[PDB]
Amino acid sequence: KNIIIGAMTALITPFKNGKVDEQSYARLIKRQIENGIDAVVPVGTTGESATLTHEEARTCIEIAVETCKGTKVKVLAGAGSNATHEAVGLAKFAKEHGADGILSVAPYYNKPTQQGLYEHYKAIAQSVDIPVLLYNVPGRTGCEISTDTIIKLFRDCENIYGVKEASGNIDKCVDLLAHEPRMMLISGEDAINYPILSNGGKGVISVTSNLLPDMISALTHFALDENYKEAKKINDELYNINKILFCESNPIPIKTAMYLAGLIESLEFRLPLCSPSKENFAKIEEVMKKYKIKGF
Amino acid sequence: KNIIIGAMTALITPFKNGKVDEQSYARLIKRQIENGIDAVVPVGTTGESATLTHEEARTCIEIAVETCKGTKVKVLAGAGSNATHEAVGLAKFAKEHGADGILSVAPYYNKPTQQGLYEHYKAIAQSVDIPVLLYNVPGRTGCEISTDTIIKLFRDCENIYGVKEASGNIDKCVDLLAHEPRMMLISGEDAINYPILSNGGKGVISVTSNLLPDMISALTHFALDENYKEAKKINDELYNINKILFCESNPIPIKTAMYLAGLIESLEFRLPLCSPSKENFAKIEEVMKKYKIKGF
Ligand SMILES: [Mg+2]
Repeated sequence: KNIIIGAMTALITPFKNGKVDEQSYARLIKRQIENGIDAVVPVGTTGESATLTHEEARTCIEIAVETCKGTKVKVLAGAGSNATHEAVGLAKFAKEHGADGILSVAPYYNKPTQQGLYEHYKAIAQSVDIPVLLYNVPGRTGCEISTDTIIKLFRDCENIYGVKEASGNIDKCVDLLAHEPRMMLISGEDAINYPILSNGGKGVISVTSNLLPDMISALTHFALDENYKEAKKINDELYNINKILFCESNPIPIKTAMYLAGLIESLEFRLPLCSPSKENFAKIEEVMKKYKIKGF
Repeated sequence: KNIIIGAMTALITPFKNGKVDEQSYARLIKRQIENGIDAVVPVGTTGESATLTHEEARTCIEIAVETCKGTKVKVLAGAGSNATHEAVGLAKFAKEHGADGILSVAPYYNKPTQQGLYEHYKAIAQSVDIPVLLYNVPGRTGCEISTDTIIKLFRDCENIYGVKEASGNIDKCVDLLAHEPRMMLISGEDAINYPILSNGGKGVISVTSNLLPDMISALTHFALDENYKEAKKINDELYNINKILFCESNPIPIKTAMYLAGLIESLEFRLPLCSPSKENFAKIEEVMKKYKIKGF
């Protein structure tokens, strides 16, 4: 199977006067490349994909593909939907803008059954010939892709090579790799990056990496090189920021942190997303001070 | 405040050969009118709003508005989105198509904060001049509209007149009506229709009403007349069908039941929604036998 693994960043989408800041998006991705990141994830949840137009999502994918041209860094484009016909179209459009693969979230709100999840992802996998990484985050979607459904999709469709697990369920990650050790388990939960990698996970799709790409990159590569003492040391050190980056719902804290570090020019969200409370604002600012934040 | 209350039906959307069966859709709405239903809800979650096109969603609202002209039945159109710019647009389009009000689900998947939820609904309420009913279903959206957020929205915005509670939280229903008794609490959970109405709820937006509109109609109006002994008797008798209609995710059981009762001609869903398991198919068939199902 063709795979996209390693240290990956769920890119924020900076806004300036209500429009997508193309420069800063481009300058932010080059910062990730410069700090050891293996792949970038445009227009995901951390990129506020719910409030982007198809034209804005297509510009962000094109910016990601062009900024990582001539480098080993891949583009794992977010192309998911709770409607299978749309998810197929988003998959085809991401392949056409030059993405090396797609991260397609489980259908949200309409809560499909396991049978429906299988047919949903099977239709996506047979629509394109590029890798497809499953994304299971039940707290946001209301749905859970069972391990049996994940394993069946991995074995029955060739483009599906693994799953992004943001469920806070290390038991399920053992279940996945004990019954299907060839799949690519990817961490979607920054605080438990090392425990997932220590069980055989082959990468992370991080929110923290937006602010500290060098540390998340080093963590992933330490663990993949079986240097668990250094991977756990970085994981322990990132715990405070990994948690505080979820004081409010992602990407509200991480965008606030990028603004506080001067990495973006505006602290603008699109509704229903909003700036955090003064209380959480001070908490993010105070937690950032204990970390060395790389510039441009 | 202008309100839309009473027995209301979350309409299913019948499909035939992958297209919206417009004739059958109109004949299902007229069946609801003839059985005492006070309002119809097009393009809701039970209508598979996630997999409908905007042109298809506009056809369903127009069919509902046209079928309810010359009658007392109002059209509470589904017009929600996890993007406020879209939810505002859907609100404006539903009123322009003749809808008496809109049912606006809480933003799903992207999990806005309470502050974000307030601005989301405030932006929707100030966009149209028709009543707006909040919709809180945390199991599907991943977010919860707090009691304080609902009460603030009810008092600060005039189109907002209440909330459709699908929370399994009779404590919260006491919380809402004890601190703000002027709002219109609507039951979004069929099995607990009577307890919500008996505490001061003024209506239901029902899934069972698709199959048994006369019993949901009689239940609600018995309760509104404080004939609680008869309202509870219908609620107790409906408990078996109210639960079995959620053995799988709504609207999979209700569409299965409508097909089994011959009220819709084809049992078609749009992916990721699918036909139910053969076991649950038999269970739905077995529960229907003990109820008197009205025809056309
Ligand atoms: Mg359900």
